[PDB]
Amino acid sequence: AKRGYSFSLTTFSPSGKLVQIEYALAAVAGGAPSVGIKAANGVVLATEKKQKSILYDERSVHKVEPITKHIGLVYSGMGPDYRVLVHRARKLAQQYYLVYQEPIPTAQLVQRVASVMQEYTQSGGVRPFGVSLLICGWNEGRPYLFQSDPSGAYFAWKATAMGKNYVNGKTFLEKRYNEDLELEDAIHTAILTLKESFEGQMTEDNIEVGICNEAGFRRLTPTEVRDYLAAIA
Amino acid sequence: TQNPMVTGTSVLGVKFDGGVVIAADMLGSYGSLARFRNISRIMRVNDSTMLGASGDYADFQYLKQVLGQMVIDEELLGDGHSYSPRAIHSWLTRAMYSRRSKMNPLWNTMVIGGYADGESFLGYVDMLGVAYEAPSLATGYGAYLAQPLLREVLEKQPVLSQTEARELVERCMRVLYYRDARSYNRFQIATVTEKGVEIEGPLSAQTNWDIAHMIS
Amino acid sequence: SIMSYNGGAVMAMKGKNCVAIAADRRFGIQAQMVTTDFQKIFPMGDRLYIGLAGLATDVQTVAQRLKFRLNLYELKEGRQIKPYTLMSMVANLLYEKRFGPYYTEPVIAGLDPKTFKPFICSLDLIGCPMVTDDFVVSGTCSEQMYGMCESLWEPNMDPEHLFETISQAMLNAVDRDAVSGMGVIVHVIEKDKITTRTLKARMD
Amino acid sequence: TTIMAVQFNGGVVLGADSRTTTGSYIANRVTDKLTPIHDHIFCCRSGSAADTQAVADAVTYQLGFHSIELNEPPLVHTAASLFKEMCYRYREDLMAGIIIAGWDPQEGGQVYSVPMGGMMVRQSFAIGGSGSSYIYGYVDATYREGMTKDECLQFTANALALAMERDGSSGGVIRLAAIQESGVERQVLLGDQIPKFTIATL
Amino acid sequence: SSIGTGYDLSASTFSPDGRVFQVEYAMKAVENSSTAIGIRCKDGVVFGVEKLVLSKLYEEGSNKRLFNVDRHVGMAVAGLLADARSLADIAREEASNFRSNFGYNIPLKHLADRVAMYVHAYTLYSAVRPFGCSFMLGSYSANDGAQLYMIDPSGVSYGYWGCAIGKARQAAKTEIEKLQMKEMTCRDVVKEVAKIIYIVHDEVKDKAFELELSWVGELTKGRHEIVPKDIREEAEKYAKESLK
Amino acid sequence: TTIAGVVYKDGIVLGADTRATEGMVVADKNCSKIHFISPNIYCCGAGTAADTDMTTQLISSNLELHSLTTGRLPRVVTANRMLKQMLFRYQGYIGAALVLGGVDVTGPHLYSIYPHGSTDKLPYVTMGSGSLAAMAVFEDKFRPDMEEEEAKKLVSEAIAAGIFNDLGSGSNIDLCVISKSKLDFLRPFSVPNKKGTRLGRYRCEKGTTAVLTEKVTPLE
Amino acid sequence: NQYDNDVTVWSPQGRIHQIEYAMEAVKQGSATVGLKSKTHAVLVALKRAQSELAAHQKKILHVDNHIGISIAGLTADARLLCNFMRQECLDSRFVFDRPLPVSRLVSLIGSKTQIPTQRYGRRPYGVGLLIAGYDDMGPHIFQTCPSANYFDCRAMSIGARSQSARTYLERHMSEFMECNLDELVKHGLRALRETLPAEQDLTTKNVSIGIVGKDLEFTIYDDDDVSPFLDGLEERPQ
Amino acid sequence: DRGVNTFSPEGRLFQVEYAIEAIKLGSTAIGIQTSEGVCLAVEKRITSPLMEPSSIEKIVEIDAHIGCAMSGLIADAKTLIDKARVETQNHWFTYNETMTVESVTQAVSNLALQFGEEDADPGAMSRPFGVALLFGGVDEKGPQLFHMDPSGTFVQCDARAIGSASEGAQSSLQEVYHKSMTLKEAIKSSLIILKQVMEEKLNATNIELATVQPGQNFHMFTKEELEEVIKDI
Amino acid sequence: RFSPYAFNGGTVLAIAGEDFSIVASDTRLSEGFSIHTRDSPKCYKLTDKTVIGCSGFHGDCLTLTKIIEARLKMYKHSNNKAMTTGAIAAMLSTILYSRRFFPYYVYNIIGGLDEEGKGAVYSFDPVGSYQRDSFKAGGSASAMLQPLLDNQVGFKNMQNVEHVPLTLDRAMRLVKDVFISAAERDVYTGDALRICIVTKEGIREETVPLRKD
Repeated sequence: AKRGYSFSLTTFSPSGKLVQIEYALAAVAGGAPSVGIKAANGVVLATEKKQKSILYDERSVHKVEPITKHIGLVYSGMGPDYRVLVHRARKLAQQYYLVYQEPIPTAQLVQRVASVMQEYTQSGGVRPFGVSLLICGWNEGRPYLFQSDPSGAYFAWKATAMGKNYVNGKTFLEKRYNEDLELEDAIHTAILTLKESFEGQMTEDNIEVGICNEAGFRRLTPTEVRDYLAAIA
Repeated sequence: TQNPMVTGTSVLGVKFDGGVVIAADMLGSYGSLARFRNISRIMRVNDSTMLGASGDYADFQYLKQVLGQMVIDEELLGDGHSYSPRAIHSWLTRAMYSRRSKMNPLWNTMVIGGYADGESFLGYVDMLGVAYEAPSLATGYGAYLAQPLLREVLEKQPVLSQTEARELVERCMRVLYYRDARSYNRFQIATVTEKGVEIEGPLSAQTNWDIAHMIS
Repeated sequence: SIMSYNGGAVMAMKGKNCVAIAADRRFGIQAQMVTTDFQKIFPMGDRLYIGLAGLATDVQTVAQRLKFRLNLYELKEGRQIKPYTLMSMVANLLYEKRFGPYYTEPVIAGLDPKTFKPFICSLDLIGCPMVTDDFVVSGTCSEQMYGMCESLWEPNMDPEHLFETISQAMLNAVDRDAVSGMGVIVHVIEKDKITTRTLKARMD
Repeated sequence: TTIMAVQFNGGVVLGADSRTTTGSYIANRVTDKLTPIHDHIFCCRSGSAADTQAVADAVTYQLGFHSIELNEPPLVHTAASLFKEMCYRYREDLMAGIIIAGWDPQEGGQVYSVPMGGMMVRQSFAIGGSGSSYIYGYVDATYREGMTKDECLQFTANALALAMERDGSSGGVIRLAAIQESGVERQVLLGDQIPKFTIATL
Repeated sequence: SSIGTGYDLSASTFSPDGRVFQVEYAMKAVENSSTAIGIRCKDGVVFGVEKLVLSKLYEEGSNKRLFNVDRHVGMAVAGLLADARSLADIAREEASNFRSNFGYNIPLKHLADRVAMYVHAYTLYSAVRPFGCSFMLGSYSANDGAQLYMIDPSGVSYGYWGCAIGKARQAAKTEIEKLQMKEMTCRDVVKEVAKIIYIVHDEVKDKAFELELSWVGELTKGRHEIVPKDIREEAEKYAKESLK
Repeated sequence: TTIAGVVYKDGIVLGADTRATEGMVVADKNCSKIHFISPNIYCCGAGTAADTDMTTQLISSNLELHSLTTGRLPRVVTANRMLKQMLFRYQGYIGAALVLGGVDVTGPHLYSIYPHGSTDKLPYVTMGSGSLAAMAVFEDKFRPDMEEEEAKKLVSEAIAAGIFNDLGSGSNIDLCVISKSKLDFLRPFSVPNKKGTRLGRYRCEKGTTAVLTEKVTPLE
Repeated sequence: NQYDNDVTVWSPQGRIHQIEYAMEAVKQGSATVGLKSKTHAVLVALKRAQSELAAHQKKILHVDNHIGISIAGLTADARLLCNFMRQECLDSRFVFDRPLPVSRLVSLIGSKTQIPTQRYGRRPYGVGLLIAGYDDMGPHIFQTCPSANYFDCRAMSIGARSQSARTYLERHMSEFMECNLDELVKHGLRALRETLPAEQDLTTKNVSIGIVGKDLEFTIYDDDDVSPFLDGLEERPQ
Repeated sequence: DRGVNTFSPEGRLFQVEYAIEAIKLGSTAIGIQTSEGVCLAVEKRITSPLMEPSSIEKIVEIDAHIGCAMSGLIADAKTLIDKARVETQNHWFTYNETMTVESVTQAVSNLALQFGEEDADPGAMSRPFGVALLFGGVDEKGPQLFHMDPSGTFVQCDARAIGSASEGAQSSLQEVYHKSMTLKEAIKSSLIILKQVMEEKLNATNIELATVQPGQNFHMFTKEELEEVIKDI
Repeated sequence: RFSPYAFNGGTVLAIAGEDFSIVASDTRLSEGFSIHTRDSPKCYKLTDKTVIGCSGFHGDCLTLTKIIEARLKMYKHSNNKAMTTGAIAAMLSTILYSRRFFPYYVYNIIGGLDEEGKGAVYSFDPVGSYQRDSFKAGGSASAMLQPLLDNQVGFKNMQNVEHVPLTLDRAMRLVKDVFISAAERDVYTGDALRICIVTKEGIREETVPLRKD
């Protein structure tokens, strides 16, 4: 038989900072690098997918996960915590579709997912998520890119970096980003900014990349990755 | 149970000198159809007590499961205490009434027979919760035909032997086969004594049909 | 009949680039008329209207609870509601009460924002949406309204021609119904203007 | 609807018709009323089509988990008890007459009959459904003690053919099933394959 | 095997080396209590527990460490007797629910698995503490045969040919290994079960003890019963004779 | 309402009418009765119109949630079990009669689901008001392993039989052909009935209606 | 020091300190003696007073016609446990129409007292009881403790300075079985006298006796009712 | 830090033992049982002369035959007295009779150790009542007096004193009380002991007095009626 | 469908005096047209000063008596007192009203002695309303006994009578005569009459045979 705690584990420090969220932001910082770029024509999400032992089956578990026909997710930090956030995002997208009969807007999904992330920073006997989320989507003739951090806040981005050396990524992205980029050119800079902190030569099994446009969100096949990966397309 | 499906008819019971005897036919009638012609309606509760039930047979199997377990659970302890015939009857009175008050009753009419402390016990339980003690008991159509025959002999002789009580029941079961449409000529004889509970197998009452010729 | 207790009739019609919605104004219990000025058509977003016909309580209750969900939708999302979105919102609201429904048959009429396209639909008491390109009717004199709309309606109609069509389709159908009448209000919805007219009708 | 299960030495023989009616119209003239629960356990369905199918799937789920947990082949008595516990607890809500017949390596061929009441009893043969009421005379007269497998197949096929002949709710096609240690073998007797019995004519 | 500045206070807390100390301290409670033995023969299982008499004022047959879970299942407990009776009641209820659902008597291999899951459920949370009791289960059937199982405070169940739990379980197991219990009849086994108990028992450290033995096999037709007074005195006479 | 489904060599052909009635009066002339479940399974609907829509949308929502978690195409048996267990739980109060049909990795599977919760697996099934007329066409002209165009002709004749004979059915014939590689959703397959165009125009002249009060509100 | 706060916390030795701390509560309360013969079960209890001006505490409680108890420790925990014992006896008589056996009732106490000793936030019942009862098996004397473990005893005494009473009952244990009702009560109070110091002894104001058996139901004797039992005493040894 | 139901090495609960320490801070109350009736006396303890003396009522009636004096935390007492007043009316409704003083005291004693954290109702107690009560009334057995404490140990008393100077007042009551005294002597004696232990001098507005007798109902002594017994200083 | 109630008959009578209380009832238990048993007394003793009677549905009678017996002990444990006749009568009123919407098909008559030592008889209805009276008859033959009780005991409708107080010897004769008259006309009353006498000494029981047909 079990009971369940009713008291919050995340509390305010004498300085005025929520200590558990501060350390949750440190968990994502030590995770695998992930980048997202909006290019007006479409959104591109790329992440480091290092299997390390080669005995691992690469195609079995994916880091880039689809939520609906036009929305996808990429993360940095802990795997198990992200997987729960995928299922919750997938469920919230379906609940919206049953009521309004319209595909969920990207900004509207993020607001609902961030509310769940806020809940775990205030509810009894639970720790915050150690995951920062990258949400991409296409609606109203416009591409979207959002960031959802452990606290429950959300930011709209043109281009952003996560995981290890994210500060080095963000400084590299602002030099590399342009207005009115092409979707196929956006994949080039996304796979290049990930190579800034990688060290062990990139193969089509080493990274995972997903694109989102007017046709919808889909994960790129290893054959499509191999074409882009050999320095040039 | 709101509507009974497979039902058993009359159950007899009469106490003699040094024990009680209970009899019931092995028939489970489905409305007018006699579907199951070989089912046990009389059970052994423990070592001194026995039970015979009328009405819905599916409801009886549930009581066979509960009372069966209650005896087993008591025998696990082995503290020297056992359920008396009066205790089983008192439980059954309280259990049938409880489900009556819930508006979901067990469609049953029981005859409790037992022998403890040198005393013979015979109890009756309705589906509503009506209970009493009687020297002779009969259920269903037995209360209309077999009971008058039981009360007649007990008026002349209150204390009967094991042989006299046995042939009395066999005489009552013959009449029940003549005038009850849901009865069958295959019954079990269950008897409690100081030695224990004993139930005999298939037994048929001999019937006379000589009155079929003397119409004209 | 539960629907025939208070009476009422609601009609919607399609034109070229305009939508028209008309309803009777009678509020009465069974046979006795009570109020001449009763609102049945409710604004939902400058260029989208809903007309409710059936039980007078459920007409007002649904309109209030739909406005409750409308404003929250327009605050969470930085956009005005779509006609298809509202249709599904009414369908969801009514189906929540499946085994105890609001005795009213909603009719939505209005133009699609940003895309200027006309839209009309009608729903059941339990919330079953159906889209048409011609007309949708609800009320006690449903059969009377069908007979007028099947003969008068034309494919492409201008705001002035659509007004004359929906007005005559209501007036004549209402005059054959005992529980409906006492004036007919018409809302003609255009991209530039909303024209509201109260027609001269029989007061018996 | 007519369902039948006869027990022999090596196992059991099951038989059922294929007609399911909603009033006077036949919704399905080729219904499979012999539902498998386990490897050697089968059941016969009669009554409400929605009720019989829902309980059968529930017992398959309950016994399936039971067989793995005990790490032994399931008993026929165990499978019949799971039908008993559902038909008795919800006797006022369900309209079902299930005959459970199968084989286990402990006891062998077994036939259990669970009617609408919710009771359970083991029988040598069991008949159920609306069409069974027409063959109570035939089965009682033709049944011989100690019949072989091939004799039980003929015994079930003849009784079903006579029931489908008279009953309006019964008809269609005969579906047979034989279960033993070797496994389960099923055969279907078609329109011309049905045992013909002469029609009374002057 | 020392760290205790935290890590050992809650059962839902792991230690740096990866150990749950709350379960281990409950295993210390069963080591402090007297030895409970039970061996499996060719045609059944015989139990034997040394019951330490704390005071001569207590009646003969008080504080029973032998329980009847089912009419065919026996139970021999060791450790804290408070938790022992509660685990017996849960086992009795589990055996009761099996007969109510399926009809036949519960197999011991399934019964031991179901109760061990209940024992393990108390080793996961901070709201509840693990049982400070280890117990043995034994039954005999015509199809299943002789079976013996043991469940420890953590919730681990294993089959045994001969098992002992208590004070000197290591000293007891060395004496069981000498016995050929795979060939021996359970009637001669009772003498050997009582023998090991007397050897294991400490006279200079502990006070006077009372012997309790149990049947479950072909001789008792499958039913778990207490050893009759005729055989119990015969077993005690055999054990005291070879004490020299 | 006349809905039907058939199993041919390559896949499944599903058929439906377009008439939706309120009592004994036609409410909708063109109504979609073939419903989307998954990119490989479609389901026809009959009985209560609101109950058919909401039950379909919930199963389609659950299977999309199911297919994304598994990472592969959903099965017809999964669609069947979800509809079977839900309708049984409500004891037939949700009046939804559904003809389920789709193509799996196992093959083509067709189901007929009743509001009470009973399901039947058959090569051909008919449900609705004009199901009696539609079944008679199948019981006369159906043959195992038939061609795609031959199966399309078989269902269209079955739906038409329910259209002309049954008063509950009418207007257009909708077809849905699902195979192993191709999915054809023919919305208007056949239009056997049409309105006899009005030769007498009843167009109301501008200013024939009397107006009491007028108010104009400008918009952006 | 760090393990003696909750019942859920185990000691490295393999002990629960909170249960052991609850055992000390029984030692704080005044002594009571419980003994049985072959036909009768007698409870003799010593009463304590906060002041000479205040009346003495109730030490013997009535549970049923055949079952009675004498409590030692916490008063509120005693009455709470007594209400459970009263209800269980009433439930058996309501259903089975027979007096509930003592062996059954004591087992029910060992089931209820076990629950709080294993759950967080809950505490053990800080009261020790001596249960006297008569059934089909004869007279019974049972001992229940803060720990769910219960004892079936020939004669037992628990409370403050109960060691002196415990030694006396051991030396005369063989005499109780063939002892009659009158003398068997004298044995109970004689053990209770040994607990008290040399100067003070038994009086009509501080002695309660509860007798149950074959002849009579459970009855509690108070002030003037206890005088026939006190008159005819052996007097205190030096 | 420990729980509310924690046992000491001595063998008693901390929260109960600390509740007894809370009474030693409250005002002193003296009750005397006599064959002619039971009297109850208490000091009001007025902090400021601006406060109304009639507002402080430490003696309150439960029924027409039972009165009670309270000490310690006055706020906690008003909850216990309210429970006692309901229990007497619940017994009157069911049995058509008046409860004995012992029965009423036992009913309040049931709510003694009804406190805890886990396995309790949302509206359950967290701490014991830090109140000593003196139930004094007349029933079928005559005039009776009972004393109750936080532990729930209720006992009959001939003369009992509880409060700040309870230990000093108890020794003074032992030297005066006997079995054959009168009610007028019991009233006279209680005033002499009370004026010795009080910080301020005895006055009619300073103290509160009430008597219960077999003749007539519970009577509260008014300012004028006190003057007859106050004049005997 | 299913009826939870059944009519079992039986008539219970009680007369109060100055120092005694008589409660009497027939021993017949029947259903429809058949007799279940000939030995089933409706009068039952609760305490040394109280005897209760039950008529109507026997299933409710058996359960209610066991509820009172359980409540008698619960009062005895808490209050340390034997429950008085007036307190039991007040308690039964609340027990019968707790089952207001599912009432007991039961007619109770409590007869015993009050606090002073005088005869007291309380009459109950199926719902709980009660009053104290000198005499009351309830059951199947209640309409047969009452008019004779109104005449002989109440001294009604007669002009010049001395008004003699009730005595035990005359009241015992009055009970035996009315049940003989009830057995001749009411089919539910017969077999044997059991009389319970509540005095300051104790409880007396006497059995007198009746018409068995």
